Amino acid sequence: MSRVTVLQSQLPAYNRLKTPYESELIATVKKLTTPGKGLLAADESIGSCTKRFQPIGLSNTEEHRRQYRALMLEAEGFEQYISGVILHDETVGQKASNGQTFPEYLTARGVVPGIKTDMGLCPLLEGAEGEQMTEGLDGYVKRASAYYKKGCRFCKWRNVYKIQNGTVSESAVRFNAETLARYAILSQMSGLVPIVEPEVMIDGKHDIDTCQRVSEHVWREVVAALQRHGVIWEGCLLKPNMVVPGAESGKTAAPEQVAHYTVMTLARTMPAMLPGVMFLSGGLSEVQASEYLNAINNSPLPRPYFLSFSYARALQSSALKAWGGKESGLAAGRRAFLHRARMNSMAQLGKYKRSDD
Amino acid sequence: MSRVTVLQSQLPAYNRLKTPYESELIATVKKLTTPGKGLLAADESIGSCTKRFQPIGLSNTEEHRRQYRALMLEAEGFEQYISGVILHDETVGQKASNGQTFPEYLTARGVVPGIKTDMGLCPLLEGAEGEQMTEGLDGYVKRASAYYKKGCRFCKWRNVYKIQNGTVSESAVRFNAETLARYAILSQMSGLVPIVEPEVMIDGKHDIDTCQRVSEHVWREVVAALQRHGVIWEGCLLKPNMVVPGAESGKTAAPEQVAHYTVMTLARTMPAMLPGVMFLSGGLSEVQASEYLNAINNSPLPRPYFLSFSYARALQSSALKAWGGKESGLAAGRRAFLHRARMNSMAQLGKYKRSDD
Amino acid sequence: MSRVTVLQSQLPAYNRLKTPYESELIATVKKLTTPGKGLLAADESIGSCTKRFQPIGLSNTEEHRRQYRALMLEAEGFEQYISGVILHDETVGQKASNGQTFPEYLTARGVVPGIKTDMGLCPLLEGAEGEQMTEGLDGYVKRASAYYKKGCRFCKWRNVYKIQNGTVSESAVRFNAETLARYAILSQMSGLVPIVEPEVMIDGKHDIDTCQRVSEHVWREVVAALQRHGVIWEGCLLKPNMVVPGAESGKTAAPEQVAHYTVMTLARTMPAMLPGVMFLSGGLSEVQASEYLNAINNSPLPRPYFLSFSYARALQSSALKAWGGKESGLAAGRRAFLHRARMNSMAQLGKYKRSDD
Amino acid sequence: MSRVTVLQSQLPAYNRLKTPYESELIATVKKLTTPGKGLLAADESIGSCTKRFQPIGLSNTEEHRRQYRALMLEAEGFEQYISGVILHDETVGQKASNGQTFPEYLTARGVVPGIKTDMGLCPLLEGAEGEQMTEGLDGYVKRASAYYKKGCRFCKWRNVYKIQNGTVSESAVRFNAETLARYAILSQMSGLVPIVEPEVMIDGKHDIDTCQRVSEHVWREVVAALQRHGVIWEGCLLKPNMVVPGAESGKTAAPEQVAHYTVMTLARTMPAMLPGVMFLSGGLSEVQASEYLNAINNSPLPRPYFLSFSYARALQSSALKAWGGKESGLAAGRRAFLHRARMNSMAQLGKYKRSDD
Repeated sequence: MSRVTVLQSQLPAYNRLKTPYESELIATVKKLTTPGKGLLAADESIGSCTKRFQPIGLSNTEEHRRQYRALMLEAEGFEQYISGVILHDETVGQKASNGQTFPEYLTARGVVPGIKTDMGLCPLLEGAEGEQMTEGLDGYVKRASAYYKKGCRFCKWRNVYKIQNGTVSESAVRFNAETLARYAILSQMSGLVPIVEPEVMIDGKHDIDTCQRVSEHVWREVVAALQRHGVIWEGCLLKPNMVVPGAESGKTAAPEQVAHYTVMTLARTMPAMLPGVMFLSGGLSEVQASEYLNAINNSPLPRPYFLSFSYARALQSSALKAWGGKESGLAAGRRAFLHRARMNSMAQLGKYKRSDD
Repeated sequence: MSRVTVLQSQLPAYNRLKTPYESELIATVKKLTTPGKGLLAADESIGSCTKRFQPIGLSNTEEHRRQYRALMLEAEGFEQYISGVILHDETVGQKASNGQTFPEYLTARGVVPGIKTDMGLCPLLEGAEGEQMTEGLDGYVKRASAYYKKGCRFCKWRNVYKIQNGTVSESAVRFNAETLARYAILSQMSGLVPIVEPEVMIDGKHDIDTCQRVSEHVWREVVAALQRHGVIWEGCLLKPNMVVPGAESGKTAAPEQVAHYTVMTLARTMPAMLPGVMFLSGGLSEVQASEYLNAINNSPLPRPYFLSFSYARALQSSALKAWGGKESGLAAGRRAFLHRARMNSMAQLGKYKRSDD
Repeated sequence: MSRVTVLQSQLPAYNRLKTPYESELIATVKKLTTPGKGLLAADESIGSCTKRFQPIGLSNTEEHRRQYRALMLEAEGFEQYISGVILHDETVGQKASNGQTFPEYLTARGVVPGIKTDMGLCPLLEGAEGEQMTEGLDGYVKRASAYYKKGCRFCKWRNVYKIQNGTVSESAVRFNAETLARYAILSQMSGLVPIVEPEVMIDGKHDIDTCQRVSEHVWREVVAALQRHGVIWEGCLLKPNMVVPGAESGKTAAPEQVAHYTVMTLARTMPAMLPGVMFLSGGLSEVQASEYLNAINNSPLPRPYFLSFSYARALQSSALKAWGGKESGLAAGRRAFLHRARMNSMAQLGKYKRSDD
Repeated sequence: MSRVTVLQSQLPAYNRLKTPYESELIATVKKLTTPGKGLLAADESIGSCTKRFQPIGLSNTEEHRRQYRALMLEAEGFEQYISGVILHDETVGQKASNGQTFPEYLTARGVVPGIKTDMGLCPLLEGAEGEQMTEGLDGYVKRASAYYKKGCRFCKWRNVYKIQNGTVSESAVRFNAETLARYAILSQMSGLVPIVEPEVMIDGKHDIDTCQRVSEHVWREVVAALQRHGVIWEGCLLKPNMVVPGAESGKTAAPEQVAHYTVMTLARTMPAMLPGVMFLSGGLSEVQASEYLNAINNSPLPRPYFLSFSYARALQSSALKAWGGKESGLAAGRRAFLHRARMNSMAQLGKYKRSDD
């Protein structure tokens, strides 16, 4: 019958995000998916450093926090293995030894500066007890734009899912998926490549199968929400958990099993265009983190995306102990740091050898 | 096959919100749905008062803002027609002439104190140009809880939808519905009866039919999201636009047409349990606002919910002019205010007579 | 940016079903919602009559099936209490004693002829064991159009939901909702008022609360799918189960409890425009059926729709026994039939008195 | 709070289809994804042969239909290039020259026998004029099981989408996606590998960009529905249209552009586990079909799935003309058939040379 002239942008089929940063976002994703490189996640909260530093009797202060980060960021040669670093908000404004801001410093070393833009976990208040949402969308663009102006080119936002009794509430599944998808859009509009982090927590007694089933359900909805919001696929990354048995389940999965379940889960849910998957390491030992990624990278299952790491403790633990919080500890700390980074770089290439650890 | 023991709260069918404030929320809804009463919407932004006050040469200051509100809130006898007032955040902390906070003052007069808890409109960044989302969910509970502690018992949050070319994007429809539904839950968990405001804007050249079609589509999704979030139906209110021709469409609908289209649209979308519908008046003249509500209240269509008003300018315009911003103007301003309030009180009872205006 | 001219029918907001039968469907709904009247459900399968007739030693034959129906349909004066009858496909083509087809006969008596258009239950093959879908959408219009040509003006389609362990699968919830919603559209396009039957089965040991929770979840999705398909609300009816304790739960709910839970559940889910709710009686005794509907009709909860009955066994049981399958039994059978029909007619008016049974 | 024991099958995360045919379906997919092989689509309706045969003055009869098919199916050596054939229902029951049923015959030649199980296109009756749904789910399993018993191991079902004014209705997008997803499940439960065909039609004046945008939107929803129904990803295939300019748009896309847009669209929507994509050729010339697939197979974009053909006219046109419907024409017809099949086999390997045509 009747015809009406509308904006094409009002049509469901024409909803892909329109951002003038498109091409630079893709260029950043190419940098972030450089073979044999991965990301250093150095976005730990101020708060967390208190516990972190106790073992090394380092007081949790702003300057000592800068020194902890500089331990890794000014470790000469890390660039060979790290393509970008997810910075904490505080660190963005900190200076390296030469006076440059960390973002300036990294960039000049060819490393992309990134920033954790989420505002933390809060009770979901829907769903099951212990479920949590993530805050930070309010005023997002203003924040992201100032980060961009400071040299950041990518960001990270984490939502969690807690397996309890073998399942998670649909409330969580949907709502957290929606939060991730909106964050990805606002990031892209702000000139930041969004790394979308839907972490199914390792916590619990559940088995690998449960972890598999829950991850596939959770991630499929994250994808469904990202398609609903029209994300630029070519310009985003995923940082999921690997599929492993629960922390207290009593069992440890062999590398090949982990690879099998992980790669399978991803392929079942992620669109083939997804450029890269940078795994989180939570709850894994420094060495498993590397062994697991290596096996992932030897999997015969479909995996068109770059598979690599985005690790925190798995790159830092040994380093911090050797460093011990002292200037005199830099060298040793840095050797441990570089070692881990190399092991993971090999792991990304599927050439890791446990003999090297 | 296999059986597993779960939390009932992990089951889709058991998702209704669980809040210890349930009974008080229902009690507040009973107060808010008192026959022949409606709400005064006094939640105008600070900013807005600048333009508001220009005509009366009243400087936009904090004290003059308090005086503008006190013009209405301390008008003796308004309680006969107003069951609650939606306060602006600033006003919540302001004192009436007797030293009591406005919330204290209203309560003692038997009027429920309410608060606009949204954080304003922002570009949607999905969908069509000119579409907007609403911010404020971050830190919502902390804010709502402090309002509750100050005597507030209900809140208001407004999302808008802009008809362009006869339609609105699905992006808007879904996302704004989701925002409204989450806000309603958090409100309820915070002990505030949420008034859910999905305003299809009057702006444009569209006709009554288009307004009808868009409102029904928009509101149906708001309902769908509220069911998804498990709202306590018995404890919320709607504040929709009436279904009328567009502001610039060149046509004016008669009261009965407006009633027909409005009541029809609601009944088609709103669950019968919805306790009350407090209409917004945007773009209507003070007198149409009353005439339209009266006709609504004479409609032969189904309408189990209480149908009343939540007006701002439609209750205030005459008052402000008569008041003129001067102490000496109180009396006159208050008579105009009381008049409007009475006309709308009659309109809620379906006994309004234009002869009285 | 770019503008494009489209069919308005391609716009999400303009999706309400467009049928030239609109006005006649509404006229049929007005007939079907006549105060103090309800529907006789006489759509039992051929198969079922075998068991049905065993007690009365009546052989299950086509002619005896015609006689069973004629027992009720030619009972003079039933029209005072029955506004329409849901016929079985076979009966549509059967003749009353005067040579007229049943549809012709009913119409001339002012009773609307209806037809069960579903094709029966089948394993869902998704979801949990024992869940079932409903077939019959293929070739639907051709069938419905021939029924319309034969004098039918309304139809019935039943989907079931089986509570097991306190829940039903989302697979069932969605899929059956989709089936109901599509059937309603095709019916309307075919000039038949669709009665949408989402029966949460009485079967099991579950309690009234579980029945409540499951019904609300199931029905909310039926509504969500009907809105998605653009149904003409003004032109459809619901035939739900009442909310009662499970058949084997060991408990019997009092009439007022049943009314409370039932009316509440409906109001929470059904749009206020829904014209009528004609309850199914499955598993209730002839007398509870009447007592329950009466209480429903005295409920103080919101219920803008006409609340009445669509009963089968609850109108027939006594009748069939008195009839005993013999011509000589007509009189007695008809008195029992008329009695039940009157009791339910009173029940619709909320004036049923158990003293009368 | 409370715990309840349920069937794991009642949990959203445990919804993957459970079929005893799982392993054989995967084995069939391995056969169907043999390097350098593709499918011959010989599922043309009886009706269609009338027009098909006019040019060759062959009467449309059952026997001449058998002869048309036998032209290709008994062409010695086609097996080198064809891994399976999608048969028409009639052909399933036809015999090759040696007395074996076609399915028997193909199997013995190592070619998988398949069957088109959809029941045809019908007006959608929702959405925009000219939109169509696909029938055939009713009694699906009974039909599919008898096909399986006759030697079929895979099936095909086609739904279409018509670009009009640059878009398609959400009604179509959702409903057709739902139909495809349900068909895939029932197929799998019936021991048939389902080839899911969501054809965005070439028809119209739209450009390549529009085709891109619509295909991505349409296919993303097909994926979303398949995940909702729990399909066995490892056991299904896609048969989409390539992304090209509209038939009447006046423009012809070069092979590399087609490859770029096509592979991009798929990767953006299809899960990496999807085993294979067998393109439809509708509206392409025999030679473009081959050139386009070849370029597809040289694309540098991500494409973990096997990319090949499922062609009808693109494999048959030359053959039918040379055959001319005469026994004496077999030889020539078969050489043309074999030629095309070889060209496409090369195209699958990305080694097609136009010089060979």
